[PDB]
Amino acid sequence: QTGYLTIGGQRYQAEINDLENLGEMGSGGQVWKMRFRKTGHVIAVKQMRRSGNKEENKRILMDLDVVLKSHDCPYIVQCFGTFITNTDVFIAMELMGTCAEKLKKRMQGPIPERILGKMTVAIVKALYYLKEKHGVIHRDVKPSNILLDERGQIKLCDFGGCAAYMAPERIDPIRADVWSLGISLVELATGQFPYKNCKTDFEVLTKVLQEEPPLLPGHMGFSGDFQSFVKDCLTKDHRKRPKYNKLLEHSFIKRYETLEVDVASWFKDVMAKTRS
Ligand SMILES: *CCC(=O)N1CCC[C@@H](n2nc(-c3cn(CC(F)(F)c4ccccc4)nn3)c3c(N)ncnc32)C1
Repeated sequence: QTGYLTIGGQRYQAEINDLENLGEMGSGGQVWKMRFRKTGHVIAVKQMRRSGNKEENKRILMDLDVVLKSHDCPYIVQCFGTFITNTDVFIAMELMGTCAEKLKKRMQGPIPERILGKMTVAIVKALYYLKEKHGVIHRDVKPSNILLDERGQIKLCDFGGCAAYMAPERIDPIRADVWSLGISLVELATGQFPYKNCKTDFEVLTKVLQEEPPLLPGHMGFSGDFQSFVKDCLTKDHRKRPKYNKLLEHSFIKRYETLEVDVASWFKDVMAKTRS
C-alpha cells in the first residue's frame, strides 16, 4: 500500500503535494528533507525518478523491500510511507540527525568509548536481525551508514562495496560485515582511518592482506572489553571470525546493553560545536 504516512502509529492520508521541500541533504542519490504540511513533522524523502538509471532504480527497490520488512527492528531507519506518481517514487523515512562520519569530522577527534558502546550494540543487533529474520547480508558497514539523532537513537541505513572496509575473504576468497564494523570502530575511536596514506583502493586491499589487523591503541584508556571486541572483529581468517551469536555474548556488548549512556546530550553537544 502507498499514499499514506504513518508517524507514531498515526496513519495520515497524503500525496506528494502535501510535502514541503526544505532542501537536499548532503551531496552525491538524492535525499530531501521535507515537511509534512498536515502535521508539521519533518521527514527524510528519497526520490527515485522513473527516467533514472535502471540499475540504481533496481537497487533502490530491493533496498526499499528490506526496509519495508524491517518495521520491527528498532536499530534500522524506519520507512514512514511511499508516494508513487507518474514520473517519480518518493520514499519517506524518519529524519535522523547525521551520520557517524560527520560526527567524527565535527568532533575533530576520537569519539568516547561510551558512545561507541551503544553504537556497537545497535549495529550488531541490526546486522543480526537482517541475517536471522531476513537472510540479508549488509556487505557495506561504514561510519556513513550509522545514523544518530537528537533523541539518542542509533540506527543503520543504506544497505544493498567500499574497498576501504572490505574483509580479507571478500578481497581474496557470512561474517564479512564483522570486519567492516571493527574498522569503523577503530576509525571512530582514534579519529584516524586505520589504513593511512593510501592513494588508491588497491593499496588499501594490499595493506588489509599483508599487514596485521589495526587494533585499538593501548595508551588511550580503552577498556579491555572494547579492545577485545575489536580484536575479535578484526580476525583476518574468516573461519575464526565469530558469528553474530558469539558477538552478542561478548562482555563489551553485555555491558552497554544495560549501561545508561546519555547519547542524546552528547549528540547535542557535538552538533552545537562549529566547523563553519
Ligand atoms: C553520512 C551521512 C550523509 O552524509 N548523508 C548524506 C545525505 C543523506 C543523509 N541521510 N540519509 C538518510 C537516510 C537514507 N535512507 C535510506 C534511503 F531512504 F535513502 C533508501 C530507502 C530505500 C531504498 C534505498 C534508499 N534512510 N535515511 C537520512 C536520514 N534518514 N536522516 C537524516 N539524514 C539522512 C546521509
